[PDB]
Amino acid sequence: VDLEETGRVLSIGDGIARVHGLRNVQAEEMVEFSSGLKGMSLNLEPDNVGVVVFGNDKLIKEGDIVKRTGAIVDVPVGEELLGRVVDALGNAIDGKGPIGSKARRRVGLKAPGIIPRISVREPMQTGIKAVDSLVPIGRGQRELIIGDRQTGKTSIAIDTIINQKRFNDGTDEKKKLYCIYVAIGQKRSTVAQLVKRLTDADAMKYTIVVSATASDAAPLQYLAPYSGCSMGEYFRDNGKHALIIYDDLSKQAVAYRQMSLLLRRPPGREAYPGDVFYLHSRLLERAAKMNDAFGGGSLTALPVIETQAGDVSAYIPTNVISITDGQIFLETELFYKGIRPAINVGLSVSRVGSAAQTRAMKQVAGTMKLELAQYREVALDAATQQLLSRGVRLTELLKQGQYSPMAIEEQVAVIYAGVRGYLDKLEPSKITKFENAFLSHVISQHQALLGKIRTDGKISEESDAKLKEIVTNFLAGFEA
Amino acid sequence: YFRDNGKHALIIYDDLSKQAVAYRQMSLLLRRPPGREAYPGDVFYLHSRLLERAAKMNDAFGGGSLTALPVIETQAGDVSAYIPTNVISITDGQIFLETELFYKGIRPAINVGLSVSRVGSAAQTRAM
Amino acid sequence: YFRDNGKHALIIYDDLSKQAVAYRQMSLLLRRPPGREAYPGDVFYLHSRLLERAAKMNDAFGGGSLTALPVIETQAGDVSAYIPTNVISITDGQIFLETELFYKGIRPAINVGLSVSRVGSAAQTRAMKQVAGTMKLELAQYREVAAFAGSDLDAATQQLLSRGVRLTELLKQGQYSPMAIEEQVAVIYAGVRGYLDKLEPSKITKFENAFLSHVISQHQALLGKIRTDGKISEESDAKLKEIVTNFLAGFEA
Amino acid sequence: TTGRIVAVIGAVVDVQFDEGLPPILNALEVQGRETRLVLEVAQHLGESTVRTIAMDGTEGLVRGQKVLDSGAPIRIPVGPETLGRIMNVIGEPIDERGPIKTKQFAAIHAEAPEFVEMSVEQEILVTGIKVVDLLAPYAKGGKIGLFGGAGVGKTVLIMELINNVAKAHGGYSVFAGVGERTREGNDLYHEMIESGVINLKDATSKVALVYGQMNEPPGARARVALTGLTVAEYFRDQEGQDVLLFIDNIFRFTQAGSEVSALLGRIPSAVGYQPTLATDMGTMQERITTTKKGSITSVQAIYVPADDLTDPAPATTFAHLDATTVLSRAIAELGIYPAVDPLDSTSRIMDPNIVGSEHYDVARGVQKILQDYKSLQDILSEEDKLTVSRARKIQRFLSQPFQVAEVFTGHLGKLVPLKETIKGFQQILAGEYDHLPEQAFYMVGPIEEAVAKADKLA
Amino acid sequence: TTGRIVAVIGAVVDVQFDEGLPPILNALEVQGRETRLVLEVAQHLGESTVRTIAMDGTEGLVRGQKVLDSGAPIRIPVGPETLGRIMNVIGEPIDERGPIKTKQFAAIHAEAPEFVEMSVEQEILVTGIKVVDLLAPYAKGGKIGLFGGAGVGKTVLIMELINNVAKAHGGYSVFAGVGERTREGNDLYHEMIESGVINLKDATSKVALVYGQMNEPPGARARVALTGLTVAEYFRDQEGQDVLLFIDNIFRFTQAGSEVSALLGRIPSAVGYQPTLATDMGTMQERITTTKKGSITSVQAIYVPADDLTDPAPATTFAHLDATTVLSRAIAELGIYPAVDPLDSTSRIMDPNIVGSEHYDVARGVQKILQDYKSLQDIIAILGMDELSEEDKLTVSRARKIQRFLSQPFQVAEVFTGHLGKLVPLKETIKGFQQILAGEYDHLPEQAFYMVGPIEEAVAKADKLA
Amino acid sequence: DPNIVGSEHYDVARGVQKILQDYKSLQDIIAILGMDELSEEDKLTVSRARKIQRFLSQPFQVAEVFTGHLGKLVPLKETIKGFQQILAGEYDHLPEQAFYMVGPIEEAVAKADKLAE
Amino acid sequence: STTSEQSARMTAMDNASKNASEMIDKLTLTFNRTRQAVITKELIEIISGAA
Ligand SMILES: Nc1ncnc2c1ncn2[C@@H]1O[C@H](COP(=O)(O)OP(=O)(O)O)[C@@H](O)[C@H]1O
Ligand SMILES: Nc1ncnc2c1ncn2[C@@H]1O[C@H](COP(=O)(O)OP(=O)(O)O)[C@@H](O)[C@H]1O
Ligand SMILES: Nc1ncnc2c1ncn2[C@@H]1O[C@H](COP(=O)(O)OP(=O)(O)O)[C@@H](O)[C@H]1O
Ligand SMILES: [Mg+2]
Ligand SMILES: [Mg+2]
Repeated sequence: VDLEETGRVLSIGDGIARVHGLRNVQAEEMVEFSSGLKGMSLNLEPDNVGVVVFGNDKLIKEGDIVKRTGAIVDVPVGEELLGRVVDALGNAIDGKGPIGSKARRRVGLKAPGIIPRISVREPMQTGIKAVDSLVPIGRGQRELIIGDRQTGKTSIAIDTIINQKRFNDGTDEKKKLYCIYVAIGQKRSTVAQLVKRLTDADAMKYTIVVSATASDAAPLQYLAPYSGCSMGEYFRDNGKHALIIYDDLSKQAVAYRQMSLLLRRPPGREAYPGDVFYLHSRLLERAAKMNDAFGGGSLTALPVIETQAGDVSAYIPTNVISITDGQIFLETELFYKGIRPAINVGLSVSRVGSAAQTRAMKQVAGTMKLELAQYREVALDAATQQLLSRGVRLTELLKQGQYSPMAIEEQVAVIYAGVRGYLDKLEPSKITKFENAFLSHVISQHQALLGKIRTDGKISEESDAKLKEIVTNFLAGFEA
Repeated sequence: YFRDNGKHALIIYDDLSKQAVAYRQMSLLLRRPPGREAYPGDVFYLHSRLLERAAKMNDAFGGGSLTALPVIETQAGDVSAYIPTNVISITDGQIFLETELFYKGIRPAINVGLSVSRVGSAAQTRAM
Repeated sequence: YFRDNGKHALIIYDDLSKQAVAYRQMSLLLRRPPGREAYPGDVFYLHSRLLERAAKMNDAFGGGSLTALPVIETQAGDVSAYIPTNVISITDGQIFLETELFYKGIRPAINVGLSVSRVGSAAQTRAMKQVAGTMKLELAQYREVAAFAGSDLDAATQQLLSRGVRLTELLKQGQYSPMAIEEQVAVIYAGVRGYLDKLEPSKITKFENAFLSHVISQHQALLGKIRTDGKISEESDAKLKEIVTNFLAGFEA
Repeated sequence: TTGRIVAVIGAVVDVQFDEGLPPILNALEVQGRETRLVLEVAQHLGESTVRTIAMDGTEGLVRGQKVLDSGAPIRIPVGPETLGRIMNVIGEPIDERGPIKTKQFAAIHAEAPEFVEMSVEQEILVTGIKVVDLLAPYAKGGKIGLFGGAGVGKTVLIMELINNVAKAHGGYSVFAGVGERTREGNDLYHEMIESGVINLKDATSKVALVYGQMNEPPGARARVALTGLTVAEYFRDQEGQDVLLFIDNIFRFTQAGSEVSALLGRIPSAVGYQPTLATDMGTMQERITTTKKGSITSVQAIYVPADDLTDPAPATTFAHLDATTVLSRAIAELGIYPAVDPLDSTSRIMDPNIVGSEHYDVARGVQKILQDYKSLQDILSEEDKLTVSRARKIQRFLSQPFQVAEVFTGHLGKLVPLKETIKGFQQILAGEYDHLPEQAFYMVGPIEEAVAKADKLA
Repeated sequence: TTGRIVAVIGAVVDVQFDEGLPPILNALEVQGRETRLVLEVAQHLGESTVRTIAMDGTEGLVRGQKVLDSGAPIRIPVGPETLGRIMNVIGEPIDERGPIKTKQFAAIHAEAPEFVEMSVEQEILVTGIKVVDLLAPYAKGGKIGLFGGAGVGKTVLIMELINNVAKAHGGYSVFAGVGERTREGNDLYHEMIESGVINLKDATSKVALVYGQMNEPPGARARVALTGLTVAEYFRDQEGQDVLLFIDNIFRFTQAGSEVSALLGRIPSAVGYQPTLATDMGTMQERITTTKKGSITSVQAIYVPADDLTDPAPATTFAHLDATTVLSRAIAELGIYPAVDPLDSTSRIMDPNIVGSEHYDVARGVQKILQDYKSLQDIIAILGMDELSEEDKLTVSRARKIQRFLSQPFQVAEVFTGHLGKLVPLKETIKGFQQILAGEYDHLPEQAFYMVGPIEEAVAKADKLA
Repeated sequence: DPNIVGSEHYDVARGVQKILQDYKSLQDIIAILGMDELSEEDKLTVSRARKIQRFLSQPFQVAEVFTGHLGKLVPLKETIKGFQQILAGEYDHLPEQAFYMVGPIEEAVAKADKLAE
Repeated sequence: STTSEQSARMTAMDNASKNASEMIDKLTLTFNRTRQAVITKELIEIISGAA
């Protein structure tokens, strides 16, 4: 009876529902279907309203009543979401009950401009040797994880979330980092296994999981990164620090490409819409570092792009690379050879993250970076053979197992040994064995020095000569 | 007719490529939704209906048979083209011909390696 | 106007690529359905009706002419594209230019193998026909052996490579110095008659500059006779031979 | 209520309704036809008219012909009575053995189990086959991509898997024939009778067949995989079983989904495939999973078009696979059966936390020696003579006589337990059987049979 | 006078007027919005209904909401009191420093200078960069373009060119951020405050900033290039003083144009682009030019979709340029920075009559040996360098040394390298390459030429390796 | 077909096609390794194939401006015989350019004398 | 010398046959990308021409 605050479905099939009425409805406003489903007002037309349905459109029939919610598409935000698994709409899907959320934030809020921002300076520790040394990430930065399937992309993200427990338990509020993992297009099983891994490692308590799986409708998968970002933006504007991971943005584009082609919009490269770059750019721009006048919070972004056959010149990869502040590039060839993580140090870059790296790590990684750079042009007289000798040895140090992200001071110890030429006389194949035996030695014997470097964030004359006696004496002991 | 009345018949479609071209003309002009190579989404359904009708009946149904030898014309050996793709997967086997073999002197120009018949052996005589 | 009033005119369309782009915009926004590369169905007829208007009239109509030089820009050498394939089939010939040759020192960057002219020697002066007549096949014999060669080649096939390399060096030319036809024949003469076969390829360009300026300042009567007579005279052939052989040995030292 | 046909274009049928409209995915029964023609509701076009995909040929249809709404999606027979029988997509028997006298029915369009219903535990599905259990093990509620050409042993492997799973664990299997040749559908049916997995004279059949032949409209071939999925869902949800679902072939499932999309006028995505490519796959694949009641584990035959792995059809599929069983022709020509490539075949559940802490190291050692053997096949040194011999004595122990393979070879088939499989390959690596010849390991069950064969021909 | 919204989709908004219809390009003001929402009229649809394109987000708009005609097109602040300030598409200040009180305003749409207004002056602009000065030098008052794919160094190059030229150019400069990174705008702003070229305390500011980045809807990104352009236009004409215009990135203009074209009911061109691609670019680019009245030295960063230089967006741009700098991914991945392709970078002043006979010959010598080296690349990869002749091995060694001597440490990349920034004069750049071509440093190792300033440092680097 | 044009005609046509197709595979070798690598049997077929290539070519009577010299018509019986002679190796002593742009096989013999002096 | 020359050539051409095979593999991946690209481009030109 009231075609102003209410409406009725005219037609449904081609992804979007045509709705009669709803005269007072806003653009990008959430609507409410009879069956219980929600949707978004996309097309405001003289005679109808085009509605993007967040769910299975089998539940919508012609003649079904549609109601206004009165609000631009928003999601619940706040610290109540920590420890919970939600869908794209922020609805709890872990059976643990309703989320006592107070505040709500629009999913399509425009990214902060020039003035509210400041240069990144606070480190975002992953616990990975290769990342925290050669490709250092800062808080508020965007760092792309790119590579083929099964190269280790998700593994980087998970070990990073697990690493934060060492901060989130300590009595220093500024150094804490609240994590958010967005699952786009993944199997429901992979996510169910992922929540258990975080639960058992006690990382879930500071993690929010937003899940739009392979069986969920494309609109839900389209929305999922924007809902997760809004949840991370709560911390950003309230003096706290949040890490967001989009796993993966490649499948979001496939989900959006479906929507666009059903909307009969003109396709381009790989049948993608012309605004597909804009689909990612508006999302990743929202990840920022805020100045003191805005609380000093930050949102760090780790988007994931699955390449085909190692091609980085493809349409979607080229978009996100031109959005993020550098890339962590993984290669299938490196993984097969034993290089795990399969990070290509030569092609991996961290643009603004170099400023956000501890003084101690800069004292060892800088000279490791140069020696690896020297190693790459040759890979034989005593001059080049030494560079080849140093190269393969430092490469073995970059090899790391899963589910044991290392502390910064422990990482700075193992790179110290390699850089200062303590591995030179040892054969390359047994470097890992040395690394484990050396590390277990310094944690058992020298907690006084590991606690010394971490607090100072620096290796001074006091600690340099102190660490010289430790490695030299151990190396004489190490005889296998 | 022969297949159902106990007799054995052999049919040669020369060629199915042009039949698909005739059906594409009909479909496009009726404004049916065009797909890859302008062909409609039922062009597979077109060939599969015809070729599936070739069978060997059991003795309870007379024991008759219909053998089909359809012909596809490839362009520069492109077996990945839409019409060649459909018919290859439908058929039981392929007899491949190449221009290089023909002019080398190997005519009939059959690639033994590329040509296949996954039934094959069950047909051959003991002497063969 | 010139064509129909007993005069000869030359037109240059630079370029018909950007004209097609403009016409496509019009046709698309008039709601005419797009075809290959979004172009309308009549994009060929656009250029055909234009270039057909270039003609050589008979004497009853004035004997005037209109010569057309359309320009087409390709993308990454893709001569298969919709627009370029149309204009190639229209015209009486094409001059193919490539970046590879341009940066190899071959300037102008004319790919001789791909470039043709259907009118042919009927569009040449009797002098130029004598020297260029052999060049076509002689360079075709060269390009065959070029992608055929350091496994060591026999005396005959190494000779074909030498001749071709030296003629290619003569086809090099700077900008804004268009040459008269008598000066062209003279420099082609020296190469085509083998007078440069045993000269180091790096100094052919240097040779041409000094050789031509010597013939320009000291042998105007030779060039003037080739210009006016329109062919290589038996006396002119003897004189050209006299200059090139003696200049050769001086330059070689 | 009753509807009337208003449009017929190929396999697309438009039906108008006077009072109430059938929701999307509902099955419509066409009246006044000799054979049952079902229409699946796809779109609500407006003006009380719905758009449908036909499950059979549309010839002879008139505008205004009566159509009955079933009030539900296609409902097929489920239960133990389905075992040994062949059904089409709509649930009719096509084996001419009478009606499938079932106790229950179930709709083919069911949603994937909820996030809370998911089992977090990762378990190993024991197949009994040695090549698989050690190097590329099958996971409970997982997807396995069966690679291999024609004539390498895919059907023999399938028939053995049905045999082995129901033998040791008691779990029944379901075969889905998606767009298969009628001739090879006939040949497969009888080969299963010969193998024993289908019996016609008692109720001991271990497989329920679901066929959707090539000569059928895209709709039928598209939903046929969902039908078999529903057959398999009964045993898991109602009776709590670890069930097998065989999908042959997964590309043809994708192929038929593209054709449906193209028939409905939907603009095609890259390489001509449907825009709903990933969601057609997702809503199907996510039903294959471990729940609280049990699990559905699927073996899916793979075709790679133009030998291109980056093609959207296989590329979308690969993201769902947990394991791969790669069959090789070169290994088949060497006489090794099953013709499994011991290096190509991979599995995600090769982790010391999922499988036993004794499982991982053994399989890595087997992988190491086989890679070293192939790398050194170019060329006599001391260290090689021992490793070359051992690796060849592992390849032969990877082979296994199948119970299904009694019509080919006279040898008796074997089911080798996981614990006996692990200890066997561990003993060859350590150097326990360096005093035995190579042919002692060719075609044997457990490693106690490798000892016994060396005694007989001595 | 008053209008009503009848249709909304994305940036495309339809308005109906009862009496008096607004002409195309007119700015419209939406009523009921907390912040200013400008609709720019693009098409007259008929039946007293106009098709408009917004300059900000259209979320929260209702059918029946009121719209007012401003009477004119979008007008922005122009003049000396814009220097040191940041503004958006519609000329609104976004630096939180208050209102931009200018005496003059100007519409963002203007017709391009006529043929009689064109100047033919061609004079070399020494950048201090080796690849640029040697092979494809830039011109004063000329149009410069920087081509490149994702991450090859377009932004890093334009920022070094700001540092090398803007100091030695006693005039005003304009930067237009188009559809790029917002944090880059933050870095540029505060760096300029740090150095002193932008002053908040004083009116000594020399650079005006205009920003519409990749967080803005297509309407804003499509027009923001004109806003920064109009600021640059004023300084050229109504003063006579020379202007530098830096744009990063101009592709975003054409890309945003593609986004709206899909909603304006157009039939798409090739690659899904807008049918008006070349003419949209044409009327925009021809405003960026030097006249007889004043001089504009424009540098434009130009994105390349999927590294394809044949893409309609970068391909159409070539004809609007006087000097091109094409960056390559393969050259970047070899470790060469700047990743300039020596065989795809051109300049209209690369001519013996303009730059000198010695400059030209060396430039063409460098290019000849690099094309000769590129031809052998296949046989080198199959067999090896050792299977080449003595003639070929000599060119290969020299060409590989020339490749590396083309690379250069940048002052902006003082952290990315840790090395010192190098600025090399033209005469020393010519001399350097000339000596390698004549065979004077054949004995020296390759890595000695990698990342150095002048030729003297290549010798001094080789001494340490002895 | 042998039963149409004659068995003599047909076999020469296939013989000419066979040696030219075999030469194409030999062209793949001399592109990389060169002429020095070929067997004595190989360079015998190459020289014959290259002579057959040129003998297939003839000056047209409408193409006076392109080839320089006048065009000529060749009878069928002389065409079969000409190629037949080259395939047998009767003109392995004659130079390569003697077969280029000539009429019947008799003109190729006369041109061979004209290349000497 | 000739026994040394031949066995060293055996390895030299073995390494060259490895380098050429790696080169084919990289081009085959390019071919497959280009093949997919052409199919989509033809398909868009038909859809657009219909709409
Ligand atoms: N550093 C590592 N060491 C050992 N195994 C690893 C490592 N990183 C990843 N893996 C393994 O590789 C497989 C694929 O990793 P994953 O993170 O899923 O890659 P992607 O995200 O690209 O699919 C997983 O099964 C994981 O166990
Ligand atoms: N496990 C096995 N043991 C022995 N022979 C086998 C085995 N698997 C396959 N074969 C042989 O391979 C042939 C084809 O097997 P089949 O399973 O029908 O392959 P496909 O299904 O690919 O045609 C059979 O004739 C059989 O002799
Ligand atoms: N001249 C250079 N010197 C050192 N590094 C460079 C240079 N140019 C580019 N890079 C590297 O490439 C990355 C991306 O450069 P950028 O200019 O942002 O690319 P684009 O703007 O083309 O996306 C930088 O973070 C830097 O590490
Ligand atoms: Mg992953
Ligand atoms: Mg940039």
